[PDB]
Amino acid sequence: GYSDRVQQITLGNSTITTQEAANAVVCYAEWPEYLPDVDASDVNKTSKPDTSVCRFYTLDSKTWTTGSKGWCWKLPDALKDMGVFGQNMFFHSLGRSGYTVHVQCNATKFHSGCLLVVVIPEHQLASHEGGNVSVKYTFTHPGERGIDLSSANEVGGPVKDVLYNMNGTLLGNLLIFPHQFINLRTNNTATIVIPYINSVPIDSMTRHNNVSLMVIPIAPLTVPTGATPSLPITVTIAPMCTEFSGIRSKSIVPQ
Amino acid sequence: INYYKDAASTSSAGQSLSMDPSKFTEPVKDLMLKGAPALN
Amino acid sequence: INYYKDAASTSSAGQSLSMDPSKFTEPVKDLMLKGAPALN
Amino acid sequence: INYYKDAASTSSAGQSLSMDPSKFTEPVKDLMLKGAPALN
Amino acid sequence: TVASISSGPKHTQKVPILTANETGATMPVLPSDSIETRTTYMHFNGSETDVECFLGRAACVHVTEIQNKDATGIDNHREAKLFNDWKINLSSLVQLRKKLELFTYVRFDSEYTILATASQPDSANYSSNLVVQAMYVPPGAPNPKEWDDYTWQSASNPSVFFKVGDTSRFSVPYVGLASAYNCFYDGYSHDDAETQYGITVLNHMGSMAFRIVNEHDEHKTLVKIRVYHRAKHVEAWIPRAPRALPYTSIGRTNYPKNTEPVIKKRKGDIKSY
Amino acid sequence: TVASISSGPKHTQKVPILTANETGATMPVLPSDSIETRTTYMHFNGSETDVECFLGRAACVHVTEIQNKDATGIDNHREAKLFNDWKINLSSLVQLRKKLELFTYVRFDSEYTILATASQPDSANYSSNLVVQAMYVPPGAPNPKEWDDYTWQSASNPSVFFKVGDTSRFSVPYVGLASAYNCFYDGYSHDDAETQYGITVLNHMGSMAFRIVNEHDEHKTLVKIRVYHRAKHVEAWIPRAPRALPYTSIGRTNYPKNTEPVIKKRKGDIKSY
Amino acid sequence: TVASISSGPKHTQKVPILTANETGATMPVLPSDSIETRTTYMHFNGSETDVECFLGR
Amino acid sequence: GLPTTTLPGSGQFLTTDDRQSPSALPNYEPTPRIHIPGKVHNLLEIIQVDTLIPMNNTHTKDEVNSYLIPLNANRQNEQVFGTNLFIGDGVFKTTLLGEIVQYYTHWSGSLRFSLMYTGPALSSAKLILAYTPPGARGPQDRREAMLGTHVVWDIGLQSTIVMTIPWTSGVQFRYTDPDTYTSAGFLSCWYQTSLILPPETTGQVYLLSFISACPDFKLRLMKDTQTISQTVALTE
Amino acid sequence: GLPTTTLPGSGQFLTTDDRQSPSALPNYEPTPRIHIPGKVHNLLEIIQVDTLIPMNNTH
Amino acid sequence: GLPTTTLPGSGQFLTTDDRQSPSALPNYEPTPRIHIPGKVHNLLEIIQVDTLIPMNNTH
Ligand SMILES: COc1ccc(OCCCCCCn2ccnc2)c(Cl)c1
Ligand SMILES: COc1ccc(OCCCCCCn2ccnc2)c(Cl)c1
Repeated sequence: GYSDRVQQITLGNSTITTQEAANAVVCYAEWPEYLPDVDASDVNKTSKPDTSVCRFYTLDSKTWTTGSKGWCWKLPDALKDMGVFGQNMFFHSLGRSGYTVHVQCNATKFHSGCLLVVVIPEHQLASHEGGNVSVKYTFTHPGERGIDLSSANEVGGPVKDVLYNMNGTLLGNLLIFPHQFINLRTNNTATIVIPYINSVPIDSMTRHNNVSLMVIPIAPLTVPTGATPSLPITVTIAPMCTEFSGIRSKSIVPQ
Repeated sequence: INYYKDAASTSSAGQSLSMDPSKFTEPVKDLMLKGAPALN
Repeated sequence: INYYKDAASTSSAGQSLSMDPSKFTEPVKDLMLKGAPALN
Repeated sequence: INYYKDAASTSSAGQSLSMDPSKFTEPVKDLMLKGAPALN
Repeated sequence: TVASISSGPKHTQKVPILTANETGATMPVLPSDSIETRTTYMHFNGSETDVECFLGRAACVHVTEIQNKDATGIDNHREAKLFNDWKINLSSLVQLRKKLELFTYVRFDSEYTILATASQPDSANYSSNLVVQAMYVPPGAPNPKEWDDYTWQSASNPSVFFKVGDTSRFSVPYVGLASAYNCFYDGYSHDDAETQYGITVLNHMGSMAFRIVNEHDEHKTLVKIRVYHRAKHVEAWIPRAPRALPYTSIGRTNYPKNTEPVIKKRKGDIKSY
Repeated sequence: TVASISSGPKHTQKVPILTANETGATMPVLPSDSIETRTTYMHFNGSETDVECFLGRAACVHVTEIQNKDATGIDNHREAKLFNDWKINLSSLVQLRKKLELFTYVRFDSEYTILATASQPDSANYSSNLVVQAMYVPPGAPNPKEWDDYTWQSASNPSVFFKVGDTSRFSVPYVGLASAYNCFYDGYSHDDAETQYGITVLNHMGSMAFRIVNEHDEHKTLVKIRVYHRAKHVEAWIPRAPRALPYTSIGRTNYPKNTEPVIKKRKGDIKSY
Repeated sequence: TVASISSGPKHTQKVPILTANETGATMPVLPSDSIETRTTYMHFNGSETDVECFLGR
Repeated sequence: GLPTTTLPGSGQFLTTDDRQSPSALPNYEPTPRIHIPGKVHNLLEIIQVDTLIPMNNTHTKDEVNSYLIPLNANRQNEQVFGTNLFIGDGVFKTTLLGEIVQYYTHWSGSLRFSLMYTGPALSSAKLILAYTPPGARGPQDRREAMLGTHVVWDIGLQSTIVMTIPWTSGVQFRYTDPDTYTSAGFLSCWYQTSLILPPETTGQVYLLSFISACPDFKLRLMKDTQTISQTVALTE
Repeated sequence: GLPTTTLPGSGQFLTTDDRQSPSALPNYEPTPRIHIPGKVHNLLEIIQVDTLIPMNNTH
Repeated sequence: GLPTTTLPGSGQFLTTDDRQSPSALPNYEPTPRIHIPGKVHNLLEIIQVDTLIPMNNTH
């Protein structure tokens, strides 16, 4: 009586149940694991807070309306302030982590709409100015708020044009990245497990984000007659196999 | 025959002949069998 | 000795030394023996 | 393959892979053990 | 290898063509799951689509130019093209970029090939024969200041001497600080409020300095340098969506404003053929 | 091997020399069936009549020309021969055509050899040394528009760089969509009422683009390109009647009107020697 | 080859970090004598610092 | 001294060669490789992942909406969409498949075309997808369409339908740049019965459509893509 | 570096040679051969088929 | 006479090569080596000897 459909994920002191899942994706078919010695470089023993950092943090909720263009969060940024995960983050020189991402959106059998939930490794954004204008730090570190693709261009911020993925590629091809759809008629959640993907064994958690999670409405939300025209979307994310190394004074970052 | 000492100096590599699209085409956690229902 | 990897890059082929004109000179359905009458 | 008769004409030598800094880093007459007191 | 097996009529409870794309998988459906097929063999290996093959041919990565002329009274050799740099790239000439940026991370040995040809746009009695010197004055390396500085001794610094009209080839292992080169980098060099963004932070590998070794003749000679790059021993990770809009800058993803629709509009209906 | 066996007088009921040609056969009659012969050996193998040998020597297949000159103010490089194409053929220069068209279907590896020589028809101080670039901008491939377009980066597209006066060689497997190249094709590309006829429909393999890499000197230089083609690994099927009338077009069988009698008229009678 | 071995807390009478430089020696102290380390390998031979290489171009 | 002769081609530079060259900086020493998920070995590995087709191409500036094929409730017998199958051009051209095919001159193989339905769960519909092999015109009505390769799709719990365009061809390779002789057919879709919405519901519903290549597929003779060009070198 | 000497004829192009040349487009992959009746191997095979002689040349 | 083809790079001088070259003065005869204390093999041997740092740079 197991269905692909019902699932339970327990991680730390927190549990999620979905009764309307559509399997789960594990990026590149690899599950998060700690850093092996053969791959290690820094000689420091690392710190593995385990259950105090590897639990589920639910970010603040978004509201899908007929005019929504899509939202974008960066990792580990989105979690920069969650509990002890965040403290560890500002206090060590280097850290490394994988995540379980669970995006939630329920409706009824009269609604229609379909969101794309995708994880993009190394999502370098484009400046809407063109040329070689850079995208300032603050703009690519929105924190739990994430970036709202239907917000206005700002100065020093990225471009927010959806048919171009914020980088000069077409929305249609985002499907080459680990992703899952939430089609109100099928699905009510999306779950993706992200292994740590980098060109170095461990890195800085503040100067470099290693994935952007993106939720994009593709088939517009259509509510039943005289229904309220909107649904909330909630994102809950859990660091998994986290390791921190090179402890010290506590980083100070712009803004 | 390599005439040179360093590995960078050798010619192109030879075909992976690796080929396994499943990391890209089927990264699902619970295995899906073709023919069985997608969602049970 | 081939110095190159691809087959197109090798020199000319070597003599068929095949040679069988009968597909062209005697494509008849019932075999004709020289010396026997052509039409019986 | 050396094409030439004299040794000076051969290519560069190949890595010492000798490496022993102690003549420079520890030329002391009575041996010092790390962890034991420097001056007894 | 069979490309298609033989398959006949079906009347089952087992439907391989109905799936749920919401899952993120592309189910491996074949012609024989939905029509009746006959056996056929592949006759093919997929040799020429190997990434080593795809990135393994020489591509032009840079065209620069230097001239041989009397430097007498020139206050700025660099500025007179008495010599000239090239901030090592591989993302300036877009033809090989799209190719490369089809991948996130990528590791490959290298084989550089430099063609140099001369031009004599104004009245010369003859064509002189110039020798070019090409050098690697990287991060810490004294940069040439004049076309005949102590720098050009380059006794610790690699440097090539070939003739204009000829070609200079050589190869290089992966000299990238990390395990792979980042084709993309969503980071900064530090948490500064105004520091630059992209990969322009990482792609650190000094520049190439070219110069003519010859002193000047009576006429002037323009020498134009073309650098070709061939990846050998390629390794690529994490495929990405291909580049759709035009490029504007080395190292940023930025596209031009008021660009044009990249998807061709139908001449007719959705229903049109 | 015997070329003739010994044979003596005959008085038989078995007549090998009477046949019925209406049958379509050529009965294998020999000297020894009708005169008295002596033994003789062949001393010969028929080596130099092998089709690999017959089609295996280089033949000139194309002569084109490009010039190096100041492109300043040229509105159409292609038109100024600042660069130039060649819609890959092998049926333009008739000497190798007749040879090839002796066969219906034919399959053979290839080995191209390009000679480039320069001419300076009007007053020059000297002969410059130019490097030619030869490229394959086939079906889908961006065609060069100027002599120095992004196209010439050719980073995925094969291209040769050699010096004028020298020669550029290389070879190529059978890049023909079907199992053999059609020397003839009695069809159309589709059942259209006005579409073209011949093999001009099939022989699709883009063109070759040549250009000089050098910028301009003070004089102008004419470079004339000759492409030679040698078939290697030849396979030929279905012999046909040799070409009798002159050719008029690449890819059609058409002969010129009011052509001249191709059979030599006797100077004398049927009875004449 | 290991570049660093794994080493944990220490509370000893055996102090490798106190020395007397007046002796002329450079005592071979390592990260693992004064912090807690994890194993890591060298992955490197020191090929390009050989004097033949240094004076050989 | 050993006697030699140099052949035609000496000194040429062919950008498509694979010979040895000296190492500019010897005894160097690369940085070790660490493990990174996601390694690609063949472009054939990636063109089997499906991506969305902007089928609804009828707009005037690129929009998320050209990915949506609309469906109308209560229409009978009628046609949902049509397209030829020049995978190197037109709708296909910007898709990952289209985009890679363009790096090669010839392609052969089967294509997989699937449609995922996004209408309310309490609605229902039956569509027919038809592949018309080369030689006939794009079908003009379902009767015409239904006589060629087709699948009646019944919209249900299982949200997507995967249609395969089996390789139907005389010649074993086709050109990726559109060519007549070498052309591959048409793909059309019609109401089999009709879309029906539940009460309290209204308007258009959309289908998303994907394209990917079957394991069948072959691509050969690499060349340059018409999909990217430039007028001056970029700088930093 | 192995010592060599080049002979007279170096650099010439003889259209009647049979040496090796690099493959412009590597790792390519030809199309398989199918069977076709009629293969010719030697011109000696075909000159044994008889054909008509315009003997009456007098026109 | 063995057929050859020369590749791109022929005739170049790369100051970072390691090939053979003839001996200008053959049958010479070097002077024997005697023993000398202090041989260095790697620069890695010497950077492990400590030296003083002008830390007080303020002059
Ligand atoms: C002329 O002699 C040289 C001696 C050594 C050299 O090394 C060059 C290393 C640069 C590799 C660049 C690869 N890359 C750069 C950015 N992405 C990929 C060079 Cl380029 C030239
Ligand atoms: C210059 O580099 C090249 C790289 C690849 C090339 O391939 C050419 C293939 C054309 C074969 C033509 C054979 N043919 C044409 C019609 N009948 C026979 C060519 Cl021609 C040149």
